[PDB]
Parts: sequence; structure tokens; C-alpha cells
Amino acid sequence: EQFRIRRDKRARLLAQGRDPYPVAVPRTHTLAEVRAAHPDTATEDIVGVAGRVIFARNSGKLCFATLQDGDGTQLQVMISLDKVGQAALDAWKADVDLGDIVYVHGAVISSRELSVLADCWRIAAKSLRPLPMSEESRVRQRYVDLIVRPEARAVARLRIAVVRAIRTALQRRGFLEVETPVLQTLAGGAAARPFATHSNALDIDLYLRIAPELFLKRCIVGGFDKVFELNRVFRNEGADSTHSPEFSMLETYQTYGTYDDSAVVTRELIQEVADEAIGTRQLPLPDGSVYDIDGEWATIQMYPSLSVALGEEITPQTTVDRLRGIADSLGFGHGKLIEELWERTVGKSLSAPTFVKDFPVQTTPLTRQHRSIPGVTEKWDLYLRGIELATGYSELSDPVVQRERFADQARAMVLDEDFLAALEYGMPPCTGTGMGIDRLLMSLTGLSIRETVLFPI
Amino acid sequence: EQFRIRRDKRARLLAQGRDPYPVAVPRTHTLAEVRAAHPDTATEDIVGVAGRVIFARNSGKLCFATLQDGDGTQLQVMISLDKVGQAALDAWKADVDLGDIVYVHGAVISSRELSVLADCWRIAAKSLRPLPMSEESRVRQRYVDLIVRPEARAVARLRIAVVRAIRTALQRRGFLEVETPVLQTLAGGAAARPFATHSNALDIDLYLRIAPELFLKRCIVGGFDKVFELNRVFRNEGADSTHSPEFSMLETYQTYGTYDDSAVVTRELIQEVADEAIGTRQLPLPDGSVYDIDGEWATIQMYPSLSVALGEEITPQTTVDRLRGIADSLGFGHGKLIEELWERTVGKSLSAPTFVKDFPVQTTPLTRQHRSIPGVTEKWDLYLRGIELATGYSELSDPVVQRERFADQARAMVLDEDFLAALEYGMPPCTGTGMGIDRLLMSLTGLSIRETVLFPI
Ligand SMILES: COc1nc(N)nc2c1C(=O)N([C@H]1CC[C@@H](O)CC1)C2
Ligand SMILES: COc1nc(N)nc2c1C(=O)N([C@H]1CC[C@@H](O)CC1)C2
Ligand SMILES: N[C@@H](CCCC[NH3+])C(=O)O
Ligand SMILES: N[C@@H](CCCC[NH3+])C(=O)O
Repeated sequence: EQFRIRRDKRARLLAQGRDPYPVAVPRTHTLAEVRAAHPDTATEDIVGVAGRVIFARNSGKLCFATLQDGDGTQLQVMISLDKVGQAALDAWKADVDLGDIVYVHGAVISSRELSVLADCWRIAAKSLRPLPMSEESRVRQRYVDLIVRPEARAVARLRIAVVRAIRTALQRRGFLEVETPVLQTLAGGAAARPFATHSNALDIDLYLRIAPELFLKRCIVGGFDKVFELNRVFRNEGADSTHSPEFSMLETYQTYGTYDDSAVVTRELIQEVADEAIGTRQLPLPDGSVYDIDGEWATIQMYPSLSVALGEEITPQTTVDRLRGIADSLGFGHGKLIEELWERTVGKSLSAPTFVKDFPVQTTPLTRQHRSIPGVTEKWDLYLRGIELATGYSELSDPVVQRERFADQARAMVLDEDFLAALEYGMPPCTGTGMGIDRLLMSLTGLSIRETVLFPI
Repeated sequence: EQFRIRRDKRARLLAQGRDPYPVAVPRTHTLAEVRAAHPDTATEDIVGVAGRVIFARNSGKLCFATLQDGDGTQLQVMISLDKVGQAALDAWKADVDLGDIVYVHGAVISSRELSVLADCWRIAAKSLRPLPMSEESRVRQRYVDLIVRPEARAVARLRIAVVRAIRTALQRRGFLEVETPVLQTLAGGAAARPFATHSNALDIDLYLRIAPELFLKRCIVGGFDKVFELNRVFRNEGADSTHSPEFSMLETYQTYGTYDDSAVVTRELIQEVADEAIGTRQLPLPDGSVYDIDGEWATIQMYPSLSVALGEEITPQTTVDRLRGIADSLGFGHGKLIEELWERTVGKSLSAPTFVKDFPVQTTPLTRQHRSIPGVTEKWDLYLRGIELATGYSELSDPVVQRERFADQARAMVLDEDFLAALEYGMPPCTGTGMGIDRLLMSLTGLSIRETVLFPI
């Protein structure tokens, strides 16, 4: 209803020569800065402050109101009669609503609560909607969420702190951030249905990237020692609590190191992120518990660990007829089956931060064959607080193998021949990694994927 | 031809038990690091180095070869007979081609040129393609370009240095980088044909963002004091030397400042970028000239400056029948005409860094009406070295005006009602800006748009 009462006070401010949306009011300080510089008498420090009025208490010849700056800091104001204007007091009473941004120049004082008492005051913006929420309305209107709910404020700022931490971490180690195409003639470097968009300029279809690996790899051919890219990827698939079709994603590549190297870094990275952004490696969680991610983290092998949990020897050689069987007696091909069985037994048991290494050849086209063990590739996954957080490879640089690997993939015939060309100019040995920002945050906080981004749907 | 000779030496290395693409060779130092620590005698510093062999000179019982690290630094190697192996020398002669990555452990020495003389040596990767180029092949194969052409190396690293400079600059001033949706239900915050992609998850079409403004604005409602976002946008339109359909783009928003504020920053920003990434504000250019971007930069008004150059008074009031006329006598509506005429007269004259401010209402739906002058909006553009580099607004926060502005835009009817909702919760006065990374680099270097990105097409 009050929609209309608000719109009325707007135009009755316009016509009256009052500006309800001024170009520029002279704020001298953020409320934070007033607080930070003032730990029942009066002081002669004068400031201009601005602030949302998120609490009124109009009372005759004095109105007391609370101002909340964007970040949520608060300073009370006391709009008075004798300090300037009787039209002042009336206009204040008349024209101020709740969720109204308000500039207030004057002196800052101790009260019976730190307030500021006005010489000047002026409306900086007029709300045409009061402040009130289901969680699928918080996401629809993050801009109100951010006003009403502190935790929204804190989470948004966390994601940001975390992303900066990552950049600090990588940069300190000599990593260089790069930009690779989002629109590509064919999308690759991962396994998912791409998004297709039609180009006017070319009259061909183009695909949004599912991942930067293939282009990041061209860079390593190029002479990049150490590279990464933090940026959205697009997977044209369903959404669940760990999956969304557009999400932010880290990738990383270092020359002259293997998956054993890239797992040391990933741990240090993650822990360094905890330190900067959170201040503890003893992570408090919604239920009140604490997940420790400090010290050293356990590595297991996929086949061995799967073997122990099944009570029988599973290997690269174990046939699919055998695996299908074991699979049934709990409830396509080999690689899928190994990972499936592993995840469904060992995977779901895990608590503490855990790496799992030495993976089925079938389901790892891009990662080098293992240096000693036949049948497996030098890939790891990291399961942190029971979430598939991150992946690392010793990267396959043999073009003929890589060609072979791809052709078989297609057989259930257009291959990325430029990718393959690049490799046959010579890619030095490198370990890549991959990590998801939403899950990084989930794994650290227990927040849902839908709370870790500013604007989902 | 040598394609096949190469592929042969690969499999004849495999079968022979030699690994042509090893998982991990123990590099102890980058060539840079060897150089940096060694300004015709011998020294007992031992290292393992890796490097592309970009020059052979095989000669009996000594081969001299040059190794080029990814960044382009060079150390010569001297594969010998007596220092280890006679099969060594032969295998070296036999199996080494050009564009081959090669690990060489041994002692570092002064020669008659700083080389390294080997105990061990081993092929790190085998090329199946020699090193050779038109400019529309350099772009098709940036990974070779980066190997062969220094300037490619330098440019790639420049773009990177520049992007870091921006982040430093903004962060120092207290800006917070944010991530807003690339996929949106309707795309806005600029004027261009969007890219449409179909979603499986929802069975609706979605549009890649043409710009982040509208979502960045929701953030300011949200309580963000100071925000920005450096990231690709997508405009489904033609390519020219200043326009590409996917490009990287900065946007910026500060509360409690106007377009006069955001132009001070933009200048300081740009100049600070020059200092960090280039080391001079006296910019050397291809023709050998120098563009000075130091000191203070000139502001002009659009109508006034257009008036002087036409020799007659043009204003908001000047009719379209008049403008069409002037337009003819050189060779839709008012706003378009003003900007058109301005660009075609004053625009093309400009040399020195120049701001142009106070713009036609029609062609600036999102920027506030000017605080005193009727008919114009408080928007500026920055023309640097004759290129439309950047834009700044005092941002329109009046929702009813903003609603009005939009409806008229549609009339040549679906409006972004959530955008409009956000504004009617109250957006404090803020100045936004917008800047293009490719043009930033063009404007600084004289490089084409197609050289400023890693991977175009
Ligand atoms: C929301 O996160 C994701 N959404 C989709 N739709 N797909 C993936 C993620 C995610 O975090 N992924 C990573 C998992 C660890 C590594 O394999 C890197 C990718 C895949
Ligand atoms: C390659 O750069 C661009 N490509 C397209 N297709 N459109 C634009 C640019 C660019 O740099 N733009 C900016 C110009 C200054 C400001 O108005 C911000 C946008 C628009
Ligand atoms: N492309 C991988 C991430 C990088 C892995 C290392 N090569 C993925 O989408 O999971
Ligand atoms: N959306 C603008 C850039 C930001 C201008 C300030 N609001 C553009 O695409 O040019």
C-alpha cells in the first residue's frame, strides 16, 4: 500500500523545489570512520555523514533516528528544533520514511549512545519501498537481503576476501593471471554439455567455455612458466547443491612439477586462504561444530582404497563384468565403474581433508599415464569436508597419445585439431589443477551454493 | 614433410625405452635465475636447466646449442663427448630436433658466451612440428607466435601487468571487486544486440551480458561504498579496429561523488597504469613518435565545443530539422545528431588527452540529468590518443525518471522491472565509469586490438 504514499511524497518534494535524489551531497566521513575516531558531553568535531534511516523515533521537538551505512555500521542521529529550523523538524517528520538515505552535517556527541546532532540535513535518496523473507526471495532480491541481513553483508565480503587471498597466494609464488576466450569454436578441457549461442558477425554457432584448460595449455606451449585464470565457466546442465550452470572456477598450471607438486600447493593455497579470509584453520560451522583443516593431509590410492573397502583386489585389469557385479550387489565401462564404486564406498566415508590419487585411464583423457603403475593416470581429487573441491593432474603432453585418447572419446568425428597442433610444437611437463570457488566456500563455511554468489538464479 | 621424420623419432624413442615426454625432470633453476646470478674460466655451481633448442651447431665431438626458456631468456649449452657419454653425443646428434625442450644438468661456465656443460641431459618434450608469418596466422597460433616473436612475449606480459596495475590502483583506493552474472534473463546496462543461448535446465533462452552496470547498481543499493568488476562482456555485433564481440571491460562505482570525481580518478588510474606497466607517461609509438599523457587533461562541453566548430549556437533546444540540415551540408533524432556532428567535427580534431562532458539526454538513459543545465546529462567520455577510451556518469538514481527513460527507449514492452525495483529501495548518489582494456592498451601503445588479446578470432 505504502508504495503510493511514498511516490506522493516524491513529487510533492519535486514541485516544492526540494531535490529527493540530489547529484552530490558532501559526505566527509563514513560512519565507520566516525566510530573508529571516537571511543555524555559534546565535541566540536564536525562531519557530514550519510546513512539509511532504519529506525525512527519522532517525538515532538526532538526526533531520534538510527543511520546504517552500507557496510552496516551505525550512528544514531538526533534531529532537533533549536539547532537549526522548525520547518526542519516538520520536514524531517513529514518527508522522512524508513529505508531513506539521509545526509546529516553537524557535531558528534556522547549521549545517555554515539549520535550526531545536526546543523544541516538533507534527503540523499527517497525509498518507494519499505524494508520487510524466504531464502528463494533473498536470492531474488540480494540488494534488500544485503540491507536487512548482516550475514548477507558478511558472506558477500567473504567471497571477495577469499578471491583476493587466492590472487595474493598465486601471485606471491610467481603466477600470472591470463584471459582466455569464453566464446570458442568448440568447447573442451572438461566433460559437460556446452551452451550454444549464434553469432551475427560470422553466421556460425559458438560455444561458451566449459573450461579454460585447452587454451591455458596453449599458453604453456607459449612459454608461460606459471599461469592461472579465475573466471566463470558454463556447463549446460542441471543444478543441485554442488552444481550450477554458471560458476566461478580457478585453474592453475606450473611447468616442471607433477601432481605431487600441485597437491602441496593446493593445500597451502587453501590453508593460506583460510588464514587471510577467515583467521582460523579451525572452521566453525552452522551446527556449532569445528572442522580442522590445519597440518598435513592424507593421500590414498583409488584402487587400493577401493580394494580394502570391498574386501577384494580391484585393479586396472579387473573386468567390467566383475565390476558391474559388485556394483549390483550394493545397489558403461571400467573407469566409470571404478570411480562410481569408489565414491559410493570410500568417498562417502571420508571426514578429514583427503587427497585421492591414481585414477582410471578411461575417465582422464587429459592427464598423463602414471609413471610406473600401468593402467592409471597421475590425477588427484581433493575431498574437503566431504565435498569434491579440487583436482590436479600431471598433464599429458604426448600429442599422439592425446590424439588417440580423443578419438576413442568421440567414438561414442571432429577433434580439436588446433589444440593437438599446439601440443605437437612441444608442451613441457606441467601439473595443472582445477578448483571451484562456490565449493571452496561451502567446504569452508557450510553455506549453500546459492548463498556464496551475489546474484544466482 | 619433416612432420613424419619427427613422428618416427618419437616411436623409435618409445620402443628404445627412452621417454620423450617424461613426467618430471628436476629443473633447479630458470635460465633467468642462472643469468641473474652469474655476471673464459669454469665454476662449480651445478644446475639442472630446461629450455627449447632454438639453434643447433653439431660439430664432431662437440655440439653447441642454444636454449630459450619460455620468457625468452637464453643460455647456450655445449653437449660434449668426454664430460659424459659417447652414446650421449650420438643420441644428442640423432634425436634432438629444433623446437625441442631439453633438460641439461651440469656446470655453468664462461666461454670464448655464458653456456652450461653437461653431466646429464634428457629430452623433456619432442616437437612434431618445426618453428617457421602473416598477422592473421600469428593470431591463429599465438602459441608459436609467443615462441618465435619476442614482441608477442612482451605484449602478453604487458596486458597482464596493466590488469594488475588496475587492481592495485582500485584496491588501494578501497574498491572491492565483485562477480555479477554473465547469463541474465535480460541483458542491459548498455546498448548492443546481445548473444542468446538456450538453457536445458530451464527451457528458456538466456542472454550473455552486454555489461554489468545494472547488477553493479543493485550492489550499490546493497550497501557497497566502492565496487568494480574487470571481466568480459559480449556484444553481438560486427568487428572493426576498435570493436570486438567479446572484450574485457572495467566498470567502477563510487558513492558520494559525481562525474567530476570519477574523471579525476580515471585520469590518475590511467596514469598510474602507465607508470607501473610501462615506466613512462611519455609513450613511444610505432612511427617513433611520443604521446605525452602526463600532467592535467582538458575538459570541453559537447554543445559549446560543437557550437564553436560549426560557427553557430547549438543547444538542447536546437531542432532536428536544423541538425539534419547542418548534417547534410557536411556529408533518427536529436541526441544522435548532436553526438554524430560533434564526433564528426570536434571529435576527429583532438590530439591530447581530452574529456568531453555534458551530453544529450536522449542518448544517456542511465545518467542523471545535469544539476543546473537543462536538457543535458552529467556524462563524460575520455578521448585518449584519439580513441574513445572511457565513460563516466553521475548515475541516475530516480526510479520514476528511470522508468520513464526506459519506456520511451522501448517505444522503438518488457522493461527490467527488478532493476527498477532495486532503485526504488533507494540508490545513494554515485558516479559510475566504464573502460575497455583493449583500447586502454591501443591508446597506450598503438597496437591493434587483435594483438592486445592472447586468443582472438
Ligand atoms: C558449482 O560448482 C560446479 N558446478 C558445476 N556445474 N560443475 C562443477 C562445479 C565445481 O565446483 N566443479 C569442480 C570440481 C573440482 C574439480 O574437478 C574442478 C571442477 C565442477
Ligand atoms: C573492443 O572494445 C569494444 N568492443 C565493443 N564491441 N564495444 C566497446 C568496446 C569498448 O572499448 N567500449 C567501451 C568504450 C568506452 C566506454 O563507453 C565503455 C565501453 C565499447
Ligand atoms: N579442466 C579441469 C580443471 C583443470 C584440471 C587440470 N588440468 C576441470 O574442468 O575440472
Ligand atoms: N555500462 C556502460 C559502462 C559504465 C558507465 C557508468 N555507469 C557501458 O557499457 O559503456
